[PDB]
Amino acid sequence: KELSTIQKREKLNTVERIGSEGPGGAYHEYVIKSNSMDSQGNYDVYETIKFQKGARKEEKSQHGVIDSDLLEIVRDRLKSFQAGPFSSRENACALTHVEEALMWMNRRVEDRIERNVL
Amino acid sequence: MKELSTIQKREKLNTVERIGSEGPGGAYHEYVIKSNSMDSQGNYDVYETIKFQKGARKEEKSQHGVIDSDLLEIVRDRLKSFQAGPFSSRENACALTHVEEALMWMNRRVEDRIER
Repeated sequence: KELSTIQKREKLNTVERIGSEGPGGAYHEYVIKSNSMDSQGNYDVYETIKFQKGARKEEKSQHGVIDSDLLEIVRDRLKSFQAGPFSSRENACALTHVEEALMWMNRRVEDRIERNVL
Repeated sequence: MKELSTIQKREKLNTVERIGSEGPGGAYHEYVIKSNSMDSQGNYDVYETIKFQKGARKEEKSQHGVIDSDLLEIVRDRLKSFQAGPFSSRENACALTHVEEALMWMNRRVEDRIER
């Protein structure tokens, strides 16, 4: 259930899926946890991320984040890094790719909105 | 304003907001994802805080948390599942490739630091 990541060496955290497959075959809960233990033996980092699973207006749905929410956080951090003294060509390419991913994901949302008004 | 200007403008489910101050590099290290909807008592349907690693993991004074590639790996895995199921689309195939190339560019900064 643990993710095989692009980065292979000196990973601060691991990522794993929680639960089963839901709508579209996707997992809707993830855990980011550290590979480091503190003095007591607990995780230095343990963070859960629950995704929206169904329409927000339906009270029976699981309410949570969506994927563009996560990319927008990373987009904002890469923009702050690129405007600061630590800017680099690597993070400029990563920023451009993150934004083009965000733009592709918004295509279906906008098309669906245009269909619903008509 | 702490609220983010996102690529999506209409029918946004959640608002993303910067928490705290700028730190290393001028970047914020804590974010809140909160719903644009509430119950009758004023409670947010969604209120998720995301803390980023600030400072070396080996230092006890540092803020321990997630890193950016962790969040992209989650989105990467989601898009891979969606692309294997009934919601597969050319749009998500393009978004997936862009997400993985962003991840590869970030890893290049890491592998270069390992060498140096």
